[PDB]
Amino acid sequence: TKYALVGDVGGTNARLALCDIASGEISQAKTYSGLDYPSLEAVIRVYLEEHKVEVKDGCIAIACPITGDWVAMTNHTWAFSIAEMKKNLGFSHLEIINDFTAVSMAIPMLKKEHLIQFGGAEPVEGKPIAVYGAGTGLGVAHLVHVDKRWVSLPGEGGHVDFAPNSEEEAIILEILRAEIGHVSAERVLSGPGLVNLYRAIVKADNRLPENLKPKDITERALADSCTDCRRALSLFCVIMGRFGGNLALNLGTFGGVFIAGGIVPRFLEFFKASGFRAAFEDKGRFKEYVHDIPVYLIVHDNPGLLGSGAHLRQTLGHIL
Amino acid sequence: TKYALVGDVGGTNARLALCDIASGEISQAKTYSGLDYPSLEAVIRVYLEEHKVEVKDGCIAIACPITGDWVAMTNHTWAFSIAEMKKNLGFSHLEIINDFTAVSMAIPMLKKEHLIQFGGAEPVEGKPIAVYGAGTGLGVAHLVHVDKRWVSLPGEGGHVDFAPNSEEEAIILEILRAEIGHVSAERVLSGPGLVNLYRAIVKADNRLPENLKPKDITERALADSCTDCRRALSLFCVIMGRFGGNLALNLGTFGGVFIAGGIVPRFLEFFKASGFRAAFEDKGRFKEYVHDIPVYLIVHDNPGLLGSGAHLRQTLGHIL
Repeated sequence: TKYALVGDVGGTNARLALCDIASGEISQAKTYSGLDYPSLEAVIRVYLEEHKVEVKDGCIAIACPITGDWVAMTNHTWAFSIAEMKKNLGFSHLEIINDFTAVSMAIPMLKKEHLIQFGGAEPVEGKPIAVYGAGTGLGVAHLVHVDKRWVSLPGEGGHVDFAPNSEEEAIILEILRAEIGHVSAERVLSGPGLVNLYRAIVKADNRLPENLKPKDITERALADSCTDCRRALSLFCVIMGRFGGNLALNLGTFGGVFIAGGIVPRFLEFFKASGFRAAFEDKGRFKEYVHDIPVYLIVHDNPGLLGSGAHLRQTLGHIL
Repeated sequence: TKYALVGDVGGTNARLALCDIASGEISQAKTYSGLDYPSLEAVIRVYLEEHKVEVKDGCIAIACPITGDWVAMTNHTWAFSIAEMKKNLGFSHLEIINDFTAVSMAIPMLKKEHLIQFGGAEPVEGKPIAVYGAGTGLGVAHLVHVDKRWVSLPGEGGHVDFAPNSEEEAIILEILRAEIGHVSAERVLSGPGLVNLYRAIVKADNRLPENLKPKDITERALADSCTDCRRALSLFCVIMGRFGGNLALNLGTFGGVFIAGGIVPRFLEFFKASGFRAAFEDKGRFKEYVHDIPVYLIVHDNPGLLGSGAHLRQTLGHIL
């Protein structure tokens, strides 16, 4: 006894692993470069050649929208049919889920070492949660507990309208509106978003922005070498907090609000010093509704693999 | 036991009725004036004697947060203990729920004649639902279908940041921010929200407002007798559309987006003629995500009583 395949595929890397069906324990994690292989199926075939456990069931998390049978990646060239791959492999069950789904399903098996708290009291148990993360884009998922079942609630919530909170942010909205049409939260809360803030900040003060990259905004802000970059990073943290407070109000998320890494781990200290938590509770007479809600950065390394395990196991009739 | 008792209690009136347990049909509705009675219990006994009926179960919708055994009614001499009342009546089940929650629970009982559609295709059955409603305040709730049960997910999503999408709207944002601090969606989408919009529009045009009431705003927008009021109402309709579309993205709400009637039915023709649906779909590349998602205005006469019935019938083990 007795293993299923799990997988966390994102950008150009494909990390695969084994999930113990009885326990949900993940082992034998291996990461392949998606640039070396023509498909996900041809990484799984290598992975499964080199472990010699009979696997029948698999759940792979992939950082792209999962709708029908056809899966097309966002930042890599892979695209495949779920049913074909399932048939081509030995497989009885083949679940393909979005990465934020896998992450939200990891959450109830995370322990306190897997979490860094930012304000709030303790979670109320069995109560709804929100996960978001600013990375390549802005992902959001929710999780609710209904009669022993953990039910994930996927969505495209990083694409809701950007909600400015001052004259400055408002000038940034309109600057972005004039280039790009509708301005979503993701336009400002992601890697490419941190660059949008930078450019908009410089354009509002009537200078010309350099062609900077997200790493350069971070690094020049963490250095204090550029006051445009420190303001970009600084507003990002505020915007991020406000947005997380809206998730919390919206779904009554007293189980807690979680941040999946993305770009934040790379500026933890600045993030901890930032106005994030004040922004989270900056809700007028509803400051009290969210005042005690915990926010956690998740710092577990493979919540994706964990979550796929949980999802699969729950699919196969297990109780998590 | 053929009937259960349902109710819908606000600040001045208590409405009571019988819910047929086999079918969920509501009947023999009657409204009582709160000033005429010392307690909800006393209004209940009256109703049951006048109708010469016996029940062992009840569900009452109340216009307050339900967070404990104690129901902190305004009509403060009416505040009561749920356990106390259940025991005083001889009930086997007494459910007490928030009124806006009850409206959300009506939705699976609603017939096409109770609904006015505003764009989109047919609902995907069993997929999530968002509901929101601009009355005295802005209510928001969601529903998810799990294990043949509709589960309601309450929150305070009316109190999230107002998301302006133009310079005119950002100006209204800042005018409001200068008067109170945090400007929520409710501050703009509700009856008082209309007065706020009108005041801010007048100020933005360097003029002085009158002390107008919510009903003056709608009245004069309808009659085309005030450009400020007309503009106030036009912006409400678009902002209402943008807001629903954000709910739809955020929880993947392919079951439908529903608007509870508070103020809208009073300007139904104005609303139909407005930019509502275009603003719901105005989400840049995620237009195609929400294009097929139907919006409906609920026009049932007593969706609180119907939703109270539905909640109770699921609590008793029925599938709606």
